[PDB]
Amino acid sequence: PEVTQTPSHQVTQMGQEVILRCVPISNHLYFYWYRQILGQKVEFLVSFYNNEISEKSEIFDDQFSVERPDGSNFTLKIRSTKLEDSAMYFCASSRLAGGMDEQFFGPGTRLTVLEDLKNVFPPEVAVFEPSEAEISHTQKATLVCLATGFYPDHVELSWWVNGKEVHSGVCTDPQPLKEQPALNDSRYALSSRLRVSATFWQNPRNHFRCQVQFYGLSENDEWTQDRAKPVTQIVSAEAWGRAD
Amino acid sequence: LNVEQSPQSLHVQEGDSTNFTCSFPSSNFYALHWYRWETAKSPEALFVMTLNGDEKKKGRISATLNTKEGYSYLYIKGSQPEDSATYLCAFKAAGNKLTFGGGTRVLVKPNIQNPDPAVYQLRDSKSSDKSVCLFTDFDSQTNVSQSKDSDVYITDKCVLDMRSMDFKSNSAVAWSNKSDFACANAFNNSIIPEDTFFPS
Repeated sequence: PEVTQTPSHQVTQMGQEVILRCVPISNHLYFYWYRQILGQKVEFLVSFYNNEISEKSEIFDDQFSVERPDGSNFTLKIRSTKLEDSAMYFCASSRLAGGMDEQFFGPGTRLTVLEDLKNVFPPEVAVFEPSEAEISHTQKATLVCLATGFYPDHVELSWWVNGKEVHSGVCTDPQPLKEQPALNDSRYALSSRLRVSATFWQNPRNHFRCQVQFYGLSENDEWTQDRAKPVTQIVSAEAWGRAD
Repeated sequence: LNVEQSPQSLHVQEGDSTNFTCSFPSSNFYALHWYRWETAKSPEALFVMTLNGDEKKKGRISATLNTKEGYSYLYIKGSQPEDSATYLCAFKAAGNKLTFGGGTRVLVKPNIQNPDPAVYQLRDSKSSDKSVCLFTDFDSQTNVSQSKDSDVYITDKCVLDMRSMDFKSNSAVAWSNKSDFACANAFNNSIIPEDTFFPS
């Protein structure tokens, strides 16, 4: 059993209301919310038990509220987001609240609060095919995916081989790079590698794809610019294996 | 109020052991929790400690508790790739809330079998004239330095593991908008192996 939270990321404009959702471990009686602002400590927000709040910190002000709408879901509401609310929000649960009770953590929702949404852009995605030199030298074949020109910076890149997500032979940069470091709203670039055997790459019916889940605007977000509204979306690039 | 963790950052070679500490208040102590938080995963609960002088184990990971002096040691025996994480300690007093330390970030460098450092050029799968440079198959002694030039983009190294052959490799990618750029000079600002393969 595991605590679940969806989505992994959310982008909002400052002043807007956000609702963060959790699925505590089914037989647990105590539920919790913690957050971590980047480079700071994981901090307690609130604990909940038997349809009422149990304990709350100073951070859990007038803007925060918790809800237990049924026997399965647990929610944290931020009435009016601040720039300082950008953080990883974790939900946790424990069977009881004794000294020996473990607090099991969810994977978190990373919330990004923006002052303005005018600088939000999805990525361009390109797949780079394996070098013939590497194939002949090693009998291995590395594909490279490059996601570029996106803002904000918390995308989810994945590899799909023959329509199935793969994790074997993959490594993705843990952090994107700034295309223009000197600019505060700089677009970002992120790279990943997928390495397969030369024989696998040389099968012309093996299909490779790099997919990037971008987190952006929602239907509710207002959009008055000429360009396409930068909504949450998936951007992909593909390559088929090559005999020669 | 304050939970300290030190060293804040440690590098360890795969197969080697390491340890680090967490300090917390002795006044009103009820429990100590240790977690292993791997990149983009749920923080993993390792163990809860309540008894002074106790030692708990979860596989190759062990911890100790001194409630009087207010400290705990965390030990990693024969570090493995999955041990690369931020190790978080958290103190519970009478209340439900946990108070966290700032963590110890552990980087477990992979054992690279038969290093064959090379810099390859990869072309876009689409009809574009774009390309990337891939520095790969170097052992864990190599550090990938940043580009002195603003228009040259260089990623940090990441380790991949091909499970179809139990093979691990390091790599870093470089690309540049510059029309004159070349893969032979891309990683010039890094100390790369003498025998690095530059295909012709």
